[PDB]
Parts: sequence; C-alpha cells; structure tokens
Amino acid sequence: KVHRPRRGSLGFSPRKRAKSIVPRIRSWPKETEVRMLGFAGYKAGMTHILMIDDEPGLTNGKEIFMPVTIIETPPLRVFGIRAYRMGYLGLETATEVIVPDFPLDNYPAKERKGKPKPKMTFYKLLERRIATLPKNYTQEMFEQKLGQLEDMIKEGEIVDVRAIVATQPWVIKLKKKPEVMEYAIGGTSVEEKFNYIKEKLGKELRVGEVLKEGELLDVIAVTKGKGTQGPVKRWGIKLRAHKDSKGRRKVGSIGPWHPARVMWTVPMAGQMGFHHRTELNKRLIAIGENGKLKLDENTEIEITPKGGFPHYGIVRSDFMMIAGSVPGAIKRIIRVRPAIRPPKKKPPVQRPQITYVSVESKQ
Amino acid sequence: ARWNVCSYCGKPFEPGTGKMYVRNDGRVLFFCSRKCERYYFMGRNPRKLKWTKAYQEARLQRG
Amino acid sequence: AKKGAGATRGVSAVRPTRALPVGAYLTVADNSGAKVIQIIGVVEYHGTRRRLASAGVGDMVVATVKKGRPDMRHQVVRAVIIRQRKEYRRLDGMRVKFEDNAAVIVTPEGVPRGTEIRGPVAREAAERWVRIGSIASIIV
RNA sequence: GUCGAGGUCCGGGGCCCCGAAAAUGGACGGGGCUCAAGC
RNA sequence: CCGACACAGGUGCCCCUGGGUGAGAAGCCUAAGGCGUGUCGGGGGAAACCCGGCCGAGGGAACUCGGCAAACUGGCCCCGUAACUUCGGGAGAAGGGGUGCCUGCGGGUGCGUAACCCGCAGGUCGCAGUGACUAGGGGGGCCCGACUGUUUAAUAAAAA
RNA sequence: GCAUGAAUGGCGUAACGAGGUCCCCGCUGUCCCCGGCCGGGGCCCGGCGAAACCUCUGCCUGGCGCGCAUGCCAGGGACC
RNA sequence: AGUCGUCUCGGGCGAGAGCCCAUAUCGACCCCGAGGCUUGCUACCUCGCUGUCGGCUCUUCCCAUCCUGGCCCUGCAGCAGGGGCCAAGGGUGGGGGUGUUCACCCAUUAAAGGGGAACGUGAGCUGGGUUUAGACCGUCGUGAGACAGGUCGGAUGCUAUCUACCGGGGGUGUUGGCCGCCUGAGGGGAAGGUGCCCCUAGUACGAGAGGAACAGGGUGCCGCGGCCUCUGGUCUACCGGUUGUCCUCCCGGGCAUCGCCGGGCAGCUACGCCGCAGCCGAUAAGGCCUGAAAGCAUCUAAGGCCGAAGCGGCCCCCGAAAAUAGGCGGCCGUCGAGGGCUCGGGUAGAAGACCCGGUUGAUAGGGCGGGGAUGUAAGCGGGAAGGGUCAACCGACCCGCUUAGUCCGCCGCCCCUAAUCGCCCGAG
Ligand SMILES: [Zn+2]
Repeated sequence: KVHRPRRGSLGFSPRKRAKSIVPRIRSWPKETEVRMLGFAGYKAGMTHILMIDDEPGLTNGKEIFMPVTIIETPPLRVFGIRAYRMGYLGLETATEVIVPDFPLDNYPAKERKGKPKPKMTFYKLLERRIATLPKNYTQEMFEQKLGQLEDMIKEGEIVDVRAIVATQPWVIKLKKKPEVMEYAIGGTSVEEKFNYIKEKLGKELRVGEVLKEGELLDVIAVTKGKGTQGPVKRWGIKLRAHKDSKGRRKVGSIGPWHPARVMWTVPMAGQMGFHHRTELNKRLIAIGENGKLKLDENTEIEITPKGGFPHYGIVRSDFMMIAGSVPGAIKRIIRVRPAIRPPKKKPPVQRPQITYVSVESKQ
Repeated sequence: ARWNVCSYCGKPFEPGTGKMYVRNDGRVLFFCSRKCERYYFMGRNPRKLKWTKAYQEARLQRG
Repeated sequence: AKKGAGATRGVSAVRPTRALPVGAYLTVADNSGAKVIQIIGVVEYHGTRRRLASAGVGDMVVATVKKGRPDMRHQVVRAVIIRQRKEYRRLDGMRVKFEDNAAVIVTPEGVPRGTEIRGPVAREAAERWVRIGSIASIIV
C-alpha cells in the first residue's frame, strides 16, 4: 500500500477549550542571575521593519524585511510573596503573604459633571479578581507575617519562593479587572530570592528592568478561537472524491471491523483554536518607552501606526517589539519567559540595526 | 530602505511593499498595488484620473 | 578550495516560490534548438502522497521537447527555470514578477547547451548557476 | 626437562542451554515464586 | 375531477393573449386581471456538515475505467472555406474582421419629411458595445447500423 | 484464420447517430490544494405531532465454545 | 475454522566450484523444522439472507529491515560490492498502457520492503471488472439452447435504540460554605525525520584512473503548531461604469444570478510569513579490562569499562474523581460571605459555557476628529462633431467649482442617550 504521515499530531490532545484564559507556565529556565523570569503584556498588533541581520546564517550583514509584533506592557505590580516546601510527591505551598492596602495613584481618574474624583485605591481593583480580601489588615500584621515567613526560610522548610504580581489594564485604559500571576525568580539561594521579592513588594516592575533586548524568549498565550471545525480544517484530511454523493469534507472510514470500536486517533470534528500554546525561541527586537521608539539617539517615533492599531487603541505605555507572530487574538494577555531550550549559536544580546520602521496605516 | 515610485500613480510607496514587473525587453515597472497594476495592464488612461501625478501633467498640457 | 573557478553552481539567499508543477509548458529562451518543453520531474525534491513536484526560479527540472528542430524533439533534457509569472519575495520584502515561464536547457551538471539567452535572466537563477549568469546578456 | 598431585579418553544417565520470527495490549487462571511457591 | 390526501403526478394547453427590447407565441421588465393559500411562524457572524449558486493566484487532465461535472464558443453583417462524395452534400467545415451612443446625409417601396427596411461620413465614451437577457465550441482516425422512425410503462434506447 | 467468407450474404461506402472507440488545438477547481462568499436546511425558542424498529440488557485484552462473545473464565478499567 | 501436500523462510552434513583453501561467496545428493503472508484438501459455524474484485478516504499492528542509526566477516586498497548481527522512532513518493491486485516501462529519489486487521474499511464513497433480465460475433448442438470465449448496455434504500470515539454542559462526593493562586500521581507526542552544498581535500588510499572520513558552517524537502505586517483569493459591507425594461423626462430608485463588469478596507484564508534541544542515564548488536575452572591460554563463569535514529529524562499538550478524592492565603457560619436570572457588548460561541463593562462608567448608540475604500457627485458656467432662418434652440461627450461626493462590520475625545428597576439560590 501507499504510505504517508498521519493527518495532524497526537501530541496536542485533547483539543479542548483552554482551562483558563490566563495562560499557565509549567516549567521555568535555570538562570544564575537574580531576576524575575518573565513578564506579561497585551497583544496590540503587527507591523514590519527593515534591519541589518546579525543572526548567523546566509543573510548576515544584509538588510532584510522582518515582521514584528507589538505587546503593550504597562508596569506590573508586585503584591505577594509565596513560599514552597518539599512535599511527599512534589512542591507544596507553605505560606503566602500579600501587602496591605495602599493608595493607587496611577489610576486615570476623570472629573465628570458632579461628584469629586473617585479617589481609587488598591484592594478595590483587585476585588474584581479575588472578591475576598483581608480586612483590618495593618502594617504590623504584614510585618509579623513576613517575619514568620523569613523564620521559616531560616529553619529551612522552604525550598522555593515566588512572586505574586498583578496586571494594571487601567493605566493604559484597556479595562479594570486585573490578572494575577505567579512568577518564579531566577537564582539559587532562597534567601537571595526572598530579599529580591521583599524589596519590591508593593512596588512596580518595568519590562525594561526585567528583560534584555535581543534575547530569546518563549511566548505563552491562548490562541484565537475558531469554534467547531470539521476534520478537513481541524486535522488536514484530504477531500473525498468529487463524485461522492454523501459529502466531501468528511473522513471516509472511521475504522476497520476489528477492533470493534472507534479508535481515539481517527480525525473528528470538535473545538479548534482557543488552546494553550507555547512558542519557543522568539527574539526580542526592542523595548520602547511610553509608546515611543528611539532609533539613533536623536530620532524617536511613535510606534502606533496612523489611525491606530486595528481593533485596538493607541500604545501609550512601555511595549515590546518581538520578531515574528505570536498566538492570541487582539488584546489577549501574553506571557513571556526567557528561552527555555535556546539554540547553541544564539544571536547577540543587543538591539539590531533598524533602518526603517513601518508606521503607515495598517487598516 | 528606499521608497520606490509607482509607475501608474507616480507616488512613492514604503519599503517592503509593492512589486516589480519585468518586461521581456528589460523594462522594469514598479506597482504600489494590485489596483495600479491591473489598471495599467487593462489600459485605463492615468491622465484622466485626478488621484495620479500624470493628471497634473495632462492639465499642464491642456493649459 | 576545490574547483575555485571551475565551479558550476552557487548559493542564493532567496528561495523563489515553486509555482510550476509537473506538466507545465516552459518556453526555451536560448539557442539550443528547442522552443517549448514540458516539465516531467524536479531534481533534488521529495514529494508526498498525491503531490506533484513543483519548481520555481533557479531550480533544475527534467523535461521533454515538444516543439523544436528534429534533432532535439522527443528528447529528455534538463532545464533551469529563469523566469516565472508567479511573483516571489526578495530580501527587502518586495515582490518580483516576470512576463512568461521561461527556462534554459543545460547539462545535468549545469553547463548550458546553448550560447545565448534571449530576454532577462532572474538574479536568483544567475546567482545559483554561475555559467548561466556569465553567458546571460541582461540580468534583472 | 625442570617443577610435583592426579591426569587423558571413550560410551552412557538427570536437569538445563542454543537451534526458537507475527500481526489490538496480556496471559503458568492471576499475583507472584530461586536450599522454591520449580523438578 | 382520478390517483386512500387541501398528492410538485395525470386529466385540460381544451379554446384566447396589451406595451418595450427583440425574427419571434423565446428570455427579461411591465399594463389589465389575479394573488400574498405552490400556507407553520420567530431568533442568529448561532458553528461543523449537507444540498442549490458565484468567484478563485501559478500550472492546465498530472484526476479518473473513461475530460463524469464544469469551462471555452455563442446573435447578426462581411470576407473565406478542406479530405471525401451517391454531385444533392460535407457547410454555419475550418479560419479572420466588425458590432454602443450622438450629429447629419444618401437609397428602396411609397402622394407623403406617414410606415418598414438598406448604406455612407464625422465626433465621442469604457476593461468590456449580440455590455443584461437570448445565444453552436472545434478538428482528425476506426467498428457497427444506410437514412427519418420503433422498443423491454418501473435498472438495458442499443450494433436490437 | 484454436474457431472468416459470399442473400443466417462478402467487401466498400457519401450523408446521418443523446450508439461503442482513439488522438490533437482550446477550455477549465477533475487534479496539485484547497480557500472565501450567497440563499435553503442543520442549531435554539413557540405550536401540530408520528413511523421503521424493539427477547432482556448493553466497557475491554487473551482464551473456552456450534471454531469471529457487551453477558462465560482470568485479568484491566470505569462517579452519575 | 483444522492441516501444511504446495507456498514463503530458516537449519544439520559437506561432494564439489573457488590459482592451494569446504565454509569470502555458491553449495549438489540427502535429512530436520518455522509461519499461516499462494494454492489445495476437509466440510466444523453461517443459505426464515453476514452485499463481491479493484480504486479513493482513514486508523492501527508484526519483522523474515528497502532507506535512515550502530556493528562483524570478506577473494574488504579508496570509491563501491557480497554475506551476516542489533534495531520497527520516521519514510518508503509521481506517472503510461490495462477494471485490474500483480507484473512491465519512464523520470526523479537515501529508499521508492513484504504483510496482518472478516483477502481492514460499500448503515464512508465509486461502480471500471465479476454474476440476472436486452443484443452481436466465433464454436458446439437437428432443436429449444450452451460456452471458468470475446463484445455494447444495465438500480447501490437509513429519522442512531445501546455502546464506541470527538468536542461541549448540569450534578453528587471528596466530613461546613465560598473567591483566588498553585502542586503534578498519571495519560498523549515524531515534534521532529531526512537530503544536498562549502571546507577537511583533489588530502588519506591507490601504479594510474579514481577517490574518502572525524570535526566545523549553510540550506532545501516532508511533518507539526501558530499569525495576517507583506503578496494572492474571496469580501451578495461599500464605491464606480453600463445593457433591457418600469416609476412621465432631469436627479434618485425596483427587477433582470449581486442584472453584467472593474476596484475593494475589516474578517477568513495560503499560493504568504514566523517557531520546532542535542545533552545527560542505563542498555541491544558489537569492542575491551581483570580472572579461574583447565598451574598456561581465555571478554565470562564471579566482577568492571565503553557502546545504537532504539529505551527513561530534560521539552510541549490534558491533568484534584489522583478513593491516600491534594496544598496555601483570605472571607463567611456555628441574619448571612459568595453566586444566578435580568442589562450594554465579543478577546467567545450550535444550546450551555467563556470574556469585558455595568454610574465605583467610555460597554454600545450619538456628535466631532483621525485613518481608510472607490474615484471627482448633484447643480451651474463654458466648449463640443454638426443641424437649424447656418438665428433662437438641440447635441453624445469634455473642461472648472472638485482629492470631490458616497460609505466605512476600524481608531481617539465628549456621559448627550441606554447599561435601570426587580426577582431567586445559598453553608449554618
Ligand atoms: Zn500606484
């Protein structure tokens, strides 16, 4: 008989709707330097640039076209510290401490006709995600809880520590409900990690402070949804003979006589898209500040194309320009981590030479 | 990083866009879009459409 | 560096689209005696189930002469495609097209069997095959 | 031709070993069993 | 009315058909006349898939038992038409050019600048002028039966 | 000429054919390789409302068996 | 289904051929087996009905391995060959005649391996072959007729009852309820496979012709998972031209597939673009170290080292119903935290579900502005091939006001309008 590879891959089954619209990171890289291992942003749109290639290959030193994706990256708020001990079958959280309520200043309040400014505060936007926050939680209580956690670390029951951070869509005026994420910290010593998280508890983190230009990353997000799709589109089966009187976009035979059952491997219709996916080795071309990209120390250009990004507003905060495309619809929350399985001859860790940036109307 | 100029509408277009069409005689024509390319090959006169640079030349020709 | 100047083939940084499947009629653009050929295969290409081999610019194909002088008709030959109608992208991102599907008859090692080429020769094919570009008149 | 304790063959008997490749995942009934829970 | 039915069949297409385009009782639009009862309604980027329809880059039968299905041509005027032949045909062979609108002239029959046809010159617009609708694709070999016609009502229309 | 043949006719034949059969130009989603769009179903809601069929029931691997078992044997798995 | 005569594939002995040399390779005459992949034999189940060959679609398995990984012998100089071993992760393709499986042939390729799954797969398709009813030819028969002989034509029914797999929801339980973030027992993966090119190198080897390898770089093809910045399709939103007809003519409209035709942003798309680890651990075939039985020798008996595209992990996807039914922070209970319907919308969607917003407000509408798609609107003035008393007047069409007009399933600012009122469950 004639052989051929099977239609589609079995390594992404079941092809079901993602458990949570907020992506989860299962594995983290091993880095000596002490820093947060990743960041979060919102997908804005796509554009292209012309750059002198510095990555190894045939096209080295020659100007090349390059598509890039824009992620708006408002600063994250570090508002929790969590500790992990070693359980019987794996890591188990031992304790977790969140900072007490503090006033919120970066809220873009508007003065409407009547009434004063809303005068928002933390624990008020966070309620939209948690809905059950501490009451009468004071600085002394927080200090004693931190001391207890530090004493536990000193005793040595703690094998890991991680940071609880929150997004701030309100500063960019996207929405108000924040997304809470848990991030591992690079390094080796739990004491160093604890000090690093503690010094930033209740404060802000910037992608400029976290990541490095020209480094490889992995992008995690939930892909665009397609609804129910037949096998032709879901798995890539071949259309049946044009003379078929019972349809063309269906599998011919769903199994032999024996086994007397339908094998799970037979392509079939179902959910397509909205899957949790990870893309490896995506280069971080640039990091821009306040929606502006600096080219030659005397030229700066607004990254927003004329008329704005389609189905998106205007980039007003820090942002990331990455090579290639990324999963997720527009405005999706995108997580990025340092390269987990990078190649051996990596590109230099520095911004490339960008000769042109496209800001023409993309609509 | 150079802005080519369309052969039909006479306007420049940004790098990384458009196309170049080669004639059998070696003449090369730059087209900024399928609209311009199709109009050129169909034969619509560029000198009667106000949204082209040839229209100004035609206006000068006719006074 | 073996065959420093005697090398017949080179490398190109651009890979044109494979817009010419098996069974397509290519116009012969040199003076080898052939006028029209039909693609029957593509060398250095692996297909899959029910997939016809496709060729672009700068890739060798196996063909048979349909129209030409009696000495050359009904002969299995190797032809290198030099012009295709399907636009393909360059390094700067711009598309380049041509007016006809034109190829040049060459030996299996890549040495042309003619002396002249009529019409422009794609820079991709010229770079891939040194001799074709060397004997070509105008390279676009 | 020097050491200085048993060698060198043959025909047989018991157990075991090689010879010993198949298609849904799996058959000492199963778990498992080595001075035995085998012979 | 018949078919068990308020049955998309049959009986009855049995007798008749204003205006425009057009050769036309064609196709399309419309007047008179009739109807909203070829009788369950509402919702929806509300999917996959199925049936009817439109388009599709580059290649052009590589699909398939087999070009099944679809596509190409398509009306009118002019030129120009092969092998073969039972001299009547083949034949609209094949193949090529033109086609709108506007401003006027000339010709036919006519008492008439009434009515219907037939040519000429100029100007001009579009990718496209039989612009919708209507509307042949073509050629070369072989077997069978001369031709028109008839046949298994309900799997065979054929060389029978 | 296993095993053609002269009126159960032999041979040839212009014109004709929804007859069988081969080739060429042109055309095209038949195919490379499938992708969009339109209307009707499919789907939900309010109504009228059946029929074919039906021993009882209904997960698997290797076996026994009238030799190809959801129901038996030893095992595996399984909330509704 | 049983059997394996036959079929396919192994083994024992070694006459002989190989310059000598039985075993590099072939191996007579004889003999012992394995499989159930050819055919046959039997008649054990199935004739109150289990639809055939071939092709297409799709899934899966065996090794007696064609290539891809690693090795041993060679009558193995190199490049290549012959024989054999471990190894089933991946591939094994495209065409011509023929209904063909098969076989033959063509051009490529690393290779274009043989088979099992009711000769897998017709409640999936097609119906070319086979096997009814019509008909012709040859042969046989007195005849009606027959032919495992050709030839033309000849129908393929379905509203899923249970289970099965693909995805989507509502509950119970997990010793009170609820919101959030996690852990990862287990299951899935090929997420990768494989060519060519440059150097090593015209070097090793070789008389010469010819001609490697380790290491180091580049890139193609097949497969997989994503995206629409660029290019192409579509775009029955939208803009323009135009044919017939109707609304009396002008503007503006209906119908004629969206009437036809050209362009077309958002959206979807591929023919477009981006991404896909070689490191560690133990091993099979195989190569060695120490060492006796058997004072020597010996890779093996005890013991140790290295050694495969194969196995386990790193990596990706699902994953608290993981019955040992998990961890932590917080809130509530012993009226009441946390939710549901209703409300304005898609980062979603067949119903459910999911996601944003809800006066603590820019969610939608509206107004303005930006950015786009067509292509310069109606009206007026002038010209216009010509006609007309060569006057008035008619005139297809052109020019200026006019980057116009029309529209926008995109974006920004402004609370002007509607996101209101209300109802319900809920642990004790
Ligand atoms: Zn242009």
